[PDB]
Amino acid sequence: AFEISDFKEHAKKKSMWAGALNKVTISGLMGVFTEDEDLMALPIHRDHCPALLKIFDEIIVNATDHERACHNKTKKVTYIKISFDKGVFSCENDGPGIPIAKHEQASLIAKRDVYVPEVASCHFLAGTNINKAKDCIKGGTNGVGLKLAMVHSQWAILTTADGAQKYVQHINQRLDIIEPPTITPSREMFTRIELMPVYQELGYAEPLSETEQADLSAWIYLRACQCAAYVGKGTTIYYNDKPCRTGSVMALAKMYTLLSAPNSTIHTATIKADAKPYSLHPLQVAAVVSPKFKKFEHVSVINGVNCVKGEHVTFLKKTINEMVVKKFQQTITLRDSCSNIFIVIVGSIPGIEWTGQRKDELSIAENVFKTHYSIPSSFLTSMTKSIVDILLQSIS
Amino acid sequence: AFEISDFKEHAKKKSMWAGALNKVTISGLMGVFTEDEDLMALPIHRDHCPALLKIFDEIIVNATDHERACHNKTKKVTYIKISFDKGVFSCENDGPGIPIAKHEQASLIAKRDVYVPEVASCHFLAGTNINKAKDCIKGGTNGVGLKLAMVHSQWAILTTADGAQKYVQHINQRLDIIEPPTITPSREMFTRIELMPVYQELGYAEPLSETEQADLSAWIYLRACQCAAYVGKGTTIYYNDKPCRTGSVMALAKMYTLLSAPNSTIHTATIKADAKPYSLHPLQVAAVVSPKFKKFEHVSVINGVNCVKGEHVTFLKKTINEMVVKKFQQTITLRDSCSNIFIVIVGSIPGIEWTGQRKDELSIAENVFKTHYSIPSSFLTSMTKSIVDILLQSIS
Ligand SMILES: Nc1ncnc2c1ncn2[C@@H]1O[C@H](COP(=O)(O)OP(=O)(O)O)[C@@H](O)[C@H]1O
Ligand SMILES: Nc1ncnc2c1ncn2[C@@H]1O[C@H](COP(=O)(O)OP(=O)(O)O)[C@@H](O)[C@H]1O
Repeated sequence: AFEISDFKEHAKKKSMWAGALNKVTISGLMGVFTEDEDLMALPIHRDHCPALLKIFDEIIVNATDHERACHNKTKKVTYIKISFDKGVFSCENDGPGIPIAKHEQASLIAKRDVYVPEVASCHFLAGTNINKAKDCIKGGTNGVGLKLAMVHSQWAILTTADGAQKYVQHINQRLDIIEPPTITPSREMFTRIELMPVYQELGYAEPLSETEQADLSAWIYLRACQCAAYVGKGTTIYYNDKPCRTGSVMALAKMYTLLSAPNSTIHTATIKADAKPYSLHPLQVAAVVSPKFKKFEHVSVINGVNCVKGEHVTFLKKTINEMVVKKFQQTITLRDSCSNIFIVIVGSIPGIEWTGQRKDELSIAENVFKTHYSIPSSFLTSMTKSIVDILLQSIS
Repeated sequence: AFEISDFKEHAKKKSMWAGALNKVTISGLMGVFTEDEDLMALPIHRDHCPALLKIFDEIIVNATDHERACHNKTKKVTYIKISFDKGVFSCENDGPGIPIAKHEQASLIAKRDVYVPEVASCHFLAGTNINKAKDCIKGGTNGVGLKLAMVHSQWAILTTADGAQKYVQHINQRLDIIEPPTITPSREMFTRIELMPVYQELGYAEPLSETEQADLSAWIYLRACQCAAYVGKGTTIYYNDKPCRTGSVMALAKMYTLLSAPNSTIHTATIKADAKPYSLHPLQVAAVVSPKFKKFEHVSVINGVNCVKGEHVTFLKKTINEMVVKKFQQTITLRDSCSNIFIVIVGSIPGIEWTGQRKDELSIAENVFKTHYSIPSSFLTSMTKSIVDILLQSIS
């Protein structure tokens, strides 16, 4: 009755690692769909497997982490190329590869030669963020993300090149089969992850049905677009070799409001702080205010992660509400004030935590914002004007 | 740069296991405070450490799981006794103890004698729920909760008795020191966990400040009260030897609305399903509708867990909204409809998953509810009456 699991078997069975391991209703699930030349972010009203979307997310975030790590180095990440076709998922970045070197600790443990990329891909609780600096703005921390991808893959190929050498390793059958790597001379420099998920075990058809394929493609496309607003100005994001043309919070904002409120006004702000480390990390905001928005809604990309809850949002909500209360009273709750707002927040916040491995919710003291950050008054004033206009109509 | 962690060190560093490992703002944090003979559930507007509250929760849920496991057995759980004093936390339940027996697998691994309760308390990814039945309604699943308690304890004592024997083991210094157990003859039968958290490392004063102590006590008290509404009718919950007098969703409802809306009307429902396993697990609901409630709010206790998000809520929201739309239109969005509702939902739901180890959000297909459950019409009608009254006032 009292059983002992290993990581591998536990990760295949337990929702704690990446969420539900079958299809469920995911609140606010969205994808990108192409209408003509327009990108449109649209709700996907079908159940999907959270753990499946997470494995994609884990590799995408590994790539955006490498971009942040290299942005102030000589050798940079210039591209992240994400592909999805015939059920196969791939993510490729340039910049320095994963070190092609024996890992001593790992080699002693396994009583054989294990190289760093094998530890990166097959060893649980392992990576370069195990001792994360209080100021680190990478999403990486747990040393788990890539191994979960592997464990939810029927086959996987890791390829990395360090400018001197190339390293190819096959990991198959949910991490049960770790093939010895193939190492050859090379002057290329990149890292590619390629895999086929265990769709059947995760509640999908094999191969994917038409709707499953279209939903997943739309979802991944939108994550790529979110990634492209986050990443530094020297990096291009591709989805199936097409550049993602959403390098700004404005572009995201329009894409999410194209159907609901086209030809609308976009309030913008860069939210800054005076003290390091916060002062290194401005937050870009775009917001739309429309009477045909039903409730408050936000899209957050923080430290490369598409989280759905955090005090960063609350900070904007309350600040806006305070002003909207005043200006309304003069002219004539936190929900009344904000139910017509759709807002996009993109940037880095150092020293945050999370509520789980999935990073759906960031964890922080509200007072970080009160103490350190100010929202430009022009943005507050603009938003208050538009909100109050709408409040004066319904009354009238 | 590429480090390998063990569970122990990882759990002390990483928010994925139990949430933030320092004080942060916790949305909707509440405690129970005594005003005269009245219990009052009140907001705690100070930052607290989520991981700290979780370790309490993990042991409390282990006890409520044992109550569910034994409720249809001959030897039952008749009490759960929760204590908090001088910083020391304890939880004691009767009913069958944890087996006082050598664990063979664990003994081979450690190359010595390890008994089951040591595996229960010190071995990660281990327990009786590793292979959880599709119909299991226990919160337990990960085989991690008790080990996290231990890892966040400067000292801990596990005591269990199986009617023939008693077993006492000390686990100290964040699970670094596992003392050999003391086994003696006994005819008692129970399990007690007693521990002192590492408050300093989690961002509290040592000892606790006045406000820290009062906040934590209020929080634990309220979790005990939540536990008492959940547990079977043969079980009494105690907090510091005082019975928690909240054995019904009505009592919870009043306790949460005593300050905001005393002497108010409580709409009640038992939500049932025709098909097993759902039909075994009725959901008890109490709701209050008041104009001086600012937004929609719920309190959920599901499978013994105080989760803050799930489709169970959404099911009630939408069903209520549909009716409120109709009845309003006749007389003359999902937010308008529901912003005056405060609702309590308590019961078991089989075969759910979660978004993380913390179990803040349950994961399920919305269609489970549409397919299997019906909300009694009298309750829907009552709620619609009260909601529409309030909608006709603001207009007027
Ligand atoms: N695309 C990549 N480029 C460079 N290094 C990578 C890449 N993907 C993964 N890594 C390395 O592999 C380690 C293990 O990855 P993962 O298990 O996802 O852990 P983490 O929590 O650090 O993201 C990372 O910490 C990083 O050092
Ligand atoms: N109070 C208790 N009474 C009986 N058994 C218990 C109790 N607390 C813990 N256990 C046992 O110890 C195991 C390990 O506990 P834990 O690590 O919390 O795992 P789980 O995820 O199963 O709750 C449980 O699965 C259960 O079998």
